[PDB]
This record gives sequence, C-alpha cells and structure tokens, in this order.
Amino acid sequence: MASLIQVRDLLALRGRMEAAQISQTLNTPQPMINAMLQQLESMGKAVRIQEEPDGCLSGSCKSCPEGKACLREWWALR
Repeated sequence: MASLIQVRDLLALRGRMEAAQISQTLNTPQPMINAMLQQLESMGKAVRIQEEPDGCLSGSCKSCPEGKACLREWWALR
C-alpha cells in the first residue's frame, strides 16, 4: 500500500479532487483511498466536497427519481 501523506499531499497539491484521481496517482486500488478518506473524515482532517448538481427538461408533467446515488462527492483538506 501507499502512504496517507500521498492522498493528503495530492489533496493539497491537486486541492479538492475525487479519490479515483488520488488512487490513480498512486496507482492504488479505488477501494483503498476511500477507506482512508473515511478514517480522516471521522477524525476531522479532510472535508467532503460536492460536484455540480443535475437537471432535466420536461413540458407539462411531474416525475422524479427514487433517490438514486448522490453526486460524485469529492474530497479535500480542511
């Protein structure tokens, strides 16, 4: 495995960015940085970031989804 300083440094260097990116930086497995991010989050080191919302068009009618996953939440430092 890699070091946390990597994700932390990258998080600082590359600022706010998804883990997918960080993981790539260290060619690490997706299901690796997320775990760390969770730990840091619990502690209160990094912060959660949100990406642009979603939208759609529609004439005269109403219909929403069923919750569905949330936007691609990004991660950053505090």
